[PDB]
Amino acid sequence: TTGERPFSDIITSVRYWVIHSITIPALFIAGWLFVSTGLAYDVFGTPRPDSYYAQEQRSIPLVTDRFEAKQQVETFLEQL
Amino acid sequence: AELTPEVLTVPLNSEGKTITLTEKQYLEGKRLFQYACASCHVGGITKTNPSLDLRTETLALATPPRDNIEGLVDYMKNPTTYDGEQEIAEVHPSLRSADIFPKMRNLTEKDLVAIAGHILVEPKILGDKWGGGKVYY
Amino acid sequence: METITYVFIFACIIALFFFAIFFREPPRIT
Amino acid sequence: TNRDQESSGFAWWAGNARLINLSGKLLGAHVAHAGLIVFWAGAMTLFELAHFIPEKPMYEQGLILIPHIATLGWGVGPGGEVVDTFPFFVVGVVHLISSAVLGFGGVYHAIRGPETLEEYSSFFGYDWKDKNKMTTILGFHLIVLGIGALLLVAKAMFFGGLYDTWAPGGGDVRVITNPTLDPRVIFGYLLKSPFGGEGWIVSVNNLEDVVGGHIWIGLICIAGGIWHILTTPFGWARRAFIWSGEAYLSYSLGALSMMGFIATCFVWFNNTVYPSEFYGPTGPEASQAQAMTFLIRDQKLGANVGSAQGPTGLGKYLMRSPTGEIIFGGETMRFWDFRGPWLEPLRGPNGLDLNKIKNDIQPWQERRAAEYMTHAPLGSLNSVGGVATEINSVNFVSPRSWLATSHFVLAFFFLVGHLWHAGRARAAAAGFEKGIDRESEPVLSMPSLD
Amino acid sequence: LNLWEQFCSWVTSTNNRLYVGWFGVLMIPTLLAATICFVIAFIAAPPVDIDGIREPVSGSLLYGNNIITGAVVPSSNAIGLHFYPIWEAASLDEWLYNGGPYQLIIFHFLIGVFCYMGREWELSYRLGMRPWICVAYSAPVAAATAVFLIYPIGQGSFSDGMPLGISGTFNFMLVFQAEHNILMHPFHQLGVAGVFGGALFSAMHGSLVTSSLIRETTETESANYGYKFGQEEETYNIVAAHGYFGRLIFQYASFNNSRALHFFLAAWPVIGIWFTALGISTMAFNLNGFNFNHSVVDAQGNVINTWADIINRANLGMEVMHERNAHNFPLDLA
Amino acid sequence: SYPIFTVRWVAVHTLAVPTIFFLGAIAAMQFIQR
Amino acid sequence: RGWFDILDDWLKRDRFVFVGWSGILLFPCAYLALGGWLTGTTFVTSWYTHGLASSYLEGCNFLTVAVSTPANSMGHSLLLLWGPEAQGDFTRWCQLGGLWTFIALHGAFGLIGFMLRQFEIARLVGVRPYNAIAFSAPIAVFVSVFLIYPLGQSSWFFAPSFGVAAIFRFLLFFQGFHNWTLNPFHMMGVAGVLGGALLCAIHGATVENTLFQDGEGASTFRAFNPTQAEETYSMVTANRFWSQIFGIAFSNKRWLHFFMLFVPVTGLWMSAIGVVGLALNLRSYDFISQEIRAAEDPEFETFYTKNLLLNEGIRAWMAPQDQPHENFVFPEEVLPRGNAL
Ligand code: CLA
Ligand code: CLA
Ligand code: CLA
Ligand code: CLA
Ligand code: CLA
Ligand code: CLA
Ligand SMILES: CC1=C(/C=C/C(C)=C/C=C/C(C)=C/C=C/C=C(C)/C=C/C=C(C)/C=C/C2=C(C)CCCC2(C)C)C(C)(C)CCC1
Ligand SMILES: CC1=C(/C=C/C(C)=C/C=C/C(C)=C/C=C/C=C(C)/C=C/C=C(C)/C=C/C2=C(C)CCCC2(C)C)C(C)(C)CCC1
Ligand SMILES: CC1=C(/C=C/C(C)=C/C=C/C(C)=C/C=C/C=C(C)/C=C/C=C(C)/C=C/C2=C(C)CCCC2(C)C)C(C)(C)CCC1
Ligand code: OEX
Ligand SMILES: [Cl-]
Ligand SMILES: [Cl-]
Ligand SMILES: [Fe+2]
Repeated sequence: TTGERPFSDIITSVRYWVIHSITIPALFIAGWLFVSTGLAYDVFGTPRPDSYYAQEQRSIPLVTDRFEAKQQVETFLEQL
Repeated sequence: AELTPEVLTVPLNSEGKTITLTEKQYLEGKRLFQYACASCHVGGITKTNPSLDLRTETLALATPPRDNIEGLVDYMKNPTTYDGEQEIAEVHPSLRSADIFPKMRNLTEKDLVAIAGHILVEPKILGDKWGGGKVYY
Repeated sequence: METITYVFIFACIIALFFFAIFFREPPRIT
Repeated sequence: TNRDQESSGFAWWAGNARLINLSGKLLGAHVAHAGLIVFWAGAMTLFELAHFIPEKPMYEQGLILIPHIATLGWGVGPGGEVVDTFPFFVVGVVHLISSAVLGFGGVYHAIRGPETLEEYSSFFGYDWKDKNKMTTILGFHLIVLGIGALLLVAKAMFFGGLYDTWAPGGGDVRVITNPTLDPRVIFGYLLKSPFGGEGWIVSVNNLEDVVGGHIWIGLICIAGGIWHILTTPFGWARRAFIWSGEAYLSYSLGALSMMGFIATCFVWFNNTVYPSEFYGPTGPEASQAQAMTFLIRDQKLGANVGSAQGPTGLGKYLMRSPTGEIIFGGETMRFWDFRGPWLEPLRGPNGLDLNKIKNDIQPWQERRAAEYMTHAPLGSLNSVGGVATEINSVNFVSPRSWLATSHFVLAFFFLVGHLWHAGRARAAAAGFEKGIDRESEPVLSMPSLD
Repeated sequence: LNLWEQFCSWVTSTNNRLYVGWFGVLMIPTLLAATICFVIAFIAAPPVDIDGIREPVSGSLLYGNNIITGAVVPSSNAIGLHFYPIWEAASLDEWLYNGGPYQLIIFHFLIGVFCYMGREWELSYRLGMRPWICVAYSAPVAAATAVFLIYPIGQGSFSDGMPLGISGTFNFMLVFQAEHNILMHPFHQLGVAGVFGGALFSAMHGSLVTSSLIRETTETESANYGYKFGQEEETYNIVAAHGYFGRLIFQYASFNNSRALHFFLAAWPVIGIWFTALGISTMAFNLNGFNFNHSVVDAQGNVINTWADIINRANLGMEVMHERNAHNFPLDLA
Repeated sequence: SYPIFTVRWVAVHTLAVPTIFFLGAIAAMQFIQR
Repeated sequence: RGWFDILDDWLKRDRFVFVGWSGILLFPCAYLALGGWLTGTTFVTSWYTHGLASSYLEGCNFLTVAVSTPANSMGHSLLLLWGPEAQGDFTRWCQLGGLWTFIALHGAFGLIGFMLRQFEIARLVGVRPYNAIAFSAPIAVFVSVFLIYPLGQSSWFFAPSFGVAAIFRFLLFFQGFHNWTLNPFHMMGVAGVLGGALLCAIHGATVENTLFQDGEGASTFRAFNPTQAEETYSMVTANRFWSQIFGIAFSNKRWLHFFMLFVPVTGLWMSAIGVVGLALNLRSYDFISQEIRAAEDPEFETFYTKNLLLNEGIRAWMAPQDQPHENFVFPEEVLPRGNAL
């Protein structure tokens, strides 16, 4: 009873669905492409399936230095 | 890390000849191993006889040598004890005992080669974990 | 000494149950 | 009509209670529901058959219905080998076709036919409070159930037999020619303790007793049905029960709950009417098979398994039960009541026989023990076979675990449902199921407690 | 009336200080037997060979336990599921060594609480109440039945029933996790939602009613004196409470119907406990928690561990250490 | 009649807009092979 | 008049989602804590901090994803995005575990904002602020477990990671290393949680089964009006029932509902005190008299000594992978194991 339009009115109106038949799929497809282009890996630094290890070393690239931790992940990543 | 032709290259016979398995063969071998073998040999151990495992070093010291494709394919046809002295088809699945181990009835020669390739490739991926048991889980 | 202590506390609780049930303040409608 | 809360008194989430006194629509609901059960039996069978690989064990393939058909002797031969899948196909198709008929009748009575039956037919109409009509319909259904029990008998004795895991020489389909008729045996099962080494009716261990039991149950049900068609409840029964639709529902809920817990134990322990060839080994069976497996292995290596003292002082392989019988050692000491066709050749009057163990273990026994040890009914909810610490590799949960867990869950909720409806039927017959009358609150007329 | 009817009238009387009833006729002797045996055993029983390997575990106070370590110890694994009453033993000394007290106690206790449940139905009927408090109590009963009866049956031994003691309870939980990964089972997760949520909703409901008590007292009086037992008027303003809670979240997330609210308070913890009891009762048949051990694999085939694999390492530590002298063969199959 | 951009409108979309983007991302992930 | 009072007007408008002055703190912090968790569990690894995959992107499911703690070498660094570790590099920040402190700290300030919301709304509506007071127990738990415990330990690494399986690991860690089940402060927590769930169930069931018949429907929910003066159920009948069933019963509805707050709130507060002790390894790990007896008498065995053997298994089998910064190599001959297993 706070003055906003009732949700049941909104989601049963054709105008709502005219808008959201476009905006909901566009968002879904944008999320899909964020993964399918591989962009998600590079934004967040998440290893691709071939990038957890190098071929010979089977040790975890664990960060062991607090203040040069950033540069240390850089070294671990150049080792791939 | 990647499943490369070098990883997929394994001894074919006891004379030093190698064979390079395809990625399809390797995946076929893993599937067939799970189908017919993993109930006892999950992870390269042997649940009903933990003294014998599927590590390459163990297979190499078996009689006849089992650390190559021909040796493993022969084992799946006519399995023996570790010293080669007894034939154990009556208690171990084999083509010779497909009547009493019915899952062996549809394994082709090509299937046995894939299973053998899986057994030889897997320790090249997993190291001591293959045949290691729960200590390595 | 420890066993006596544990059983003593337990016995006091059982006694407390008895008084709390049978010698409660009676509920009264007003 | 009455299909709203205002007219019926029941909200939509209790909407099926609107059917209590609408015999025509309620008949539709029941017939349609029977169609759902029959539909599932048919469709699930065809699905199982479509997924079925005849050279893997049934229990490696997530099958629960094909094992039921095979136990009746259809489609299988010696050792449980599948020789012909067409009976599985027939059972599946005929159930699926039949469910269309039941669904048709259910939909017809539910939305098209007469809503109440009493104005249309005094035979099919009924009042829940009419005790004689209630015992008459009960009696019809007792006769139907008794005929069903005799169909099992006819299968076992005249139409090919049943699968007998105990058949001499190895499990096989066998015609039962001498079913057990002696009531001392048949009803003796009913008086056995349900505890260990006894197991109540779950202990039935041969098909002659199974078949003879169904001969008795068949005749009992037909005779009881005739009795209830011709009689009306006695005075002591009239005074003891609540006579209402919801009360009768509550009685059946309690009964089905009891039956559900019984079936749970049946599939968990019994390997006669649930052959391990089709359902996998029981929990007790696989644990015994592990001890057997390593007894065989270590004895082949030279161990004297009778004199081998384990770390605790008990025999590592063999020890005594609390009454002296020779049994397998280790944790499986708890499972010494287990009996199975691969193990019994080693058992003599005093228990496991050391001379038979040393000299007479056959390769087929070693094979079976190895198979059952490695198909123990342990596995994860996502069907990773093995102990909880197992790595992914083997896709396996035993049919015995699926069937025991499902029916414990169902039996449990049906007991809750019994309590719900029994309590409600009592309150409704006494007139306070909707709450306390403010002007006639019973406790206000009682003396205070103190 | 005749003497039998006089007895029935006393048994079913609404005026006994404690209701007896027909369920109470079974409940009273069985709970008394279980209680008396438990107290005596907890204080004075000698050690019990729980795992059947002649390695007796001390549970009683007089044999070196405190309240936290003490227990009545489950009966011997050599007994399994066999029924072991006093008269099956050659002597009380044998009965005690093999864990006879545990069976006597749990069987009388379980009968007692099933009858306690029926008795809750029975009194509600004598008082003209609606009947379903006993359905709420069926949840704790199901949970007790799961750990004292169903789990032993599934595993083949009362030696795997939950011990009657504080540290023995923890032992049961740790071994259960090792053998079933119960933490990864959705029915135990529902149990946690049930009791966390039940505690949350108890605190929520308590605080909302307390927040809106109508002023009937001065500041030197407990507000509790503003309610008189049996008064007809409600003692708090539910419109005020709903006006608060509906603004805390949003209007339609808050109950304005006290009957709906109290049904929700009953149903949430009861259903959660039903499911967690069913968790124990179905892991009793070894349908275990989710197994994602080695589920994540890289391009070459190396396992990439997840938190599930770290859980697995903890489970392994418990698996290999528990009952350290009891296993002779490589698999723990029950 | 009714306003269309409200505090409620903002709160709804701060949650709903990323939720749909994330669901599209996670759907795509179901087709990734090692 | 006055911009402050004008702003106060707008903040306190009766709207679908109430805002308030507290909303300025609550909404950004709550949104960022939740958004950070969804972001991390969907896209972010734990490979560089833990050697673990932890996101849907890597193949985890809802039970195994987490936002994991930073590496032990980070100590108790705030790990600000602009701080000396990440130096403004968003990608490196995620790889270093910056989302863990992001979520923990925005979560902490969001909980503050939420309890301020409870105060603010109670004051506007005219009710006593017991709901806020009860919420002090969630706050005590959050602060003791996610902030004080790791602050007492070597680093944030040993705080709980934000995930379902990650939390299960935390439980088993506390068993094996702290013997936390033995701790009487945890035991009081358990009593308050299970006791609260009990009170929730029994009170809801009692009200629903002592209802007055206030309508004709067999479904009884419609026979209530929020504005009615009368109790909807009979306290007198409820009191007699429980008096005769259990021996005692509530007679005072105000005490009853206070007790429903008291029990779970007090239990959570007690569990928080025990966790503050565990921050310092100040455990209830042992009973000394038990250990002296068991050391001298190899036939003496209790469930207490049995559980310590389980703990020793947990530590030896879990530490090498659970504490990778220690570079533990335990040759298999040193691993504690019973027979066969
Ligand atoms: C033969 C079995 C049987 C029959 C004929 C009835 C019949 C009835 N019940 Mg009873 N009941 C039963 C068993 C049965 N019940 C059991 C086993 C329980 C324990 C749970 C109950 C608990 C119960 C309660 C608490 C109530 C009833 C009520 C009723 C009446 C209305 C029911 C209704 O409209 O539901 C409509 C159906 C629904 C609202 C859907 C329920 C969905 C369930 C809970 C979940 C199912 C999930 C599924 C199994 C798996 C997931 C599928 C999903 C992925 C799609 C009706 C007389 C009502 C009553 O008392 O009337 C007088 C009532 O309040 N029943
Ligand atoms: C097995 C499950 C089951 C069955 C057999 C029934 C059966 C029935 N319900 Mg119940 N109900 C159920 C579950 C079920 N219900 C559940 C889960 C809920 C909670 C959502 C309810 C809530 C409920 C309420 C609130 C009411 C009923 C009512 C009824 C009766 C009248 C229905 C009607 O008028 O339809 C009208 C609907 C239609 C005409 C649409 C089509 C319906 C048909 C049957 C679908 C058939 C599809 C099928 C694939 C066709 C096969 C054809 C082929 C064989 C040739 C009917 C006997 C009503 C009643 O009691 O009346 C007195 C009533 O008021 N039900
Ligand atoms: C007696 C019941 C029962 C049992 C024991 C089985 C057993 C099995 N099924 Mg079958 N099935 C059933 C009924 C049953 N099914 C029904 C009703 C359907 C139609 C949906 C099917 C359709 C089906 C298919 C399509 C397949 C199987 C498969 C399987 C196998 C693997 C099961 C699995 O992975 O589950 C996964 C576990 C779950 C999904 C968990 C379920 C949890 C339930 C929903 C909780 C229920 C609680 C309760 C009922 C609700 C109470 C509410 C309360 C508030 C009152 C296993 C042998 C598979 C197979 O191997 O075929 C060869 C397979 O592909 N089943
Ligand atoms: C068992 C459940 C059941 C019951 C009690 C009824 C009862 C009734 N039906 Mg319904 N009906 C059912 C199921 C049932 N039907 C099914 C499955 C279908 C789909 C075929 C129908 C389709 C249907 C229609 C179209 C009509 C009825 C009508 C009637 C009414 C008159 C019946 C009559 O005079 O037959 C006389 C008796 C006989 C002809 C002798 C019995 C012949 C049967 C088929 C022999 C089989 C017996 C054997 C035991 C069945 C085993 C089945 C099992 C394996 C599942 C009566 C109330 C009529 C009605 O409502 O009138 C207003 C009506 O028009 N029914
Ligand atoms: C669906 C099956 C079914 C149902 C629901 C009924 C229902 C009824 N029968 Mg009928 N009956 C049936 C099948 C059935 N009968 C069969 C198959 C036969 C042939 C054997 C009979 C022969 C029969 C006779 C001779 C009589 C009845 C009577 C009755 C009425 C009273 C029953 C009663 O008080 O039981 C409750 C049982 C008791 C009060 C006895 C004591 C039960 C003890 C205390 C507990 C037993 C539980 C125990 C744990 C069970 C498991 C272990 C056990 C197997 C060892 C009731 C209408 C009576 C009647 O009024 O007829 C008109 C009556 O005199 N029936
Ligand atoms: C009220 C909302 C709120 C609050 C309480 C926080 C709180 C926090 N944020 Mg978050 N954040 C917010 C909203 C909020 N944030 C929003 C809306 C965004 C999106 C833009 C972010 C994006 C964000 C990121 C990306 C990060 C944080 C981080 C942090 C943490 C470190 C912040 C810091 O050091 O600031 C320091 C700055 C202040 C405290 C401002 C104070 C201004 C002073 C009072 C004015 C001084 C004037 C002086 C008195 C005048 C004297 C005049 C005189 C001489 C005449 C802290 C927990 C960091 C973190 O969590 O790392 C783990 C981090 O990396 N926030
Ligand atoms: C009443 C009601 C209801 C219910 C209903 C029902 C339950 C119904 C049922 C129904 C049914 C129950 C149906 C069924 C049907 C069936 C069918 C329709 C079938 C057909 C079949 C076929 C066609 C087959 C084919 C084939 C063959 C022959 C061979 C092999 C292959 C195949 C499979 C292809 C509801 C809930 C909705 C609600 C409302 C009311
Ligand atoms: C088939 C078979 C068989 C047989 C079987 C039989 C022969 C059975 C019978 C059965 C029977 C013959 C059963 C019975 C039952 C009974 C019951 C179940 C009862 C119940 C009761 C009740 C429920 C009651 C209640 C009450 C009371 C208690 C008091 C109050 C009132 C009243 C009435 C309510 C054998 C095993 C050989 C083998 C396998 C197969
Ligand atoms: C961190 C960060 C940030 C932020 C971010 C955010 C704010 C985000 C958000 C995000 C979001 C906001 C997301 C969302 C998502 C969602 C999702 C992903 C969902 C899902 C769901 C589902 C899946 C469902 C399920 C279910 C349930 C739950 C129950 C019912 C049934 C079902 C099954 C349906 C910033 C930039 C400031 C800075 C840097 C850092
Ligand atoms: O006993 Mn008590 O715990 Ca059931 O698993 Mn087997 O058994 Mn013994 O090990 Mn693990
Ligand atoms: Cl242990
Ligand atoms: Cl063992
Ligand atoms: Fe209340």
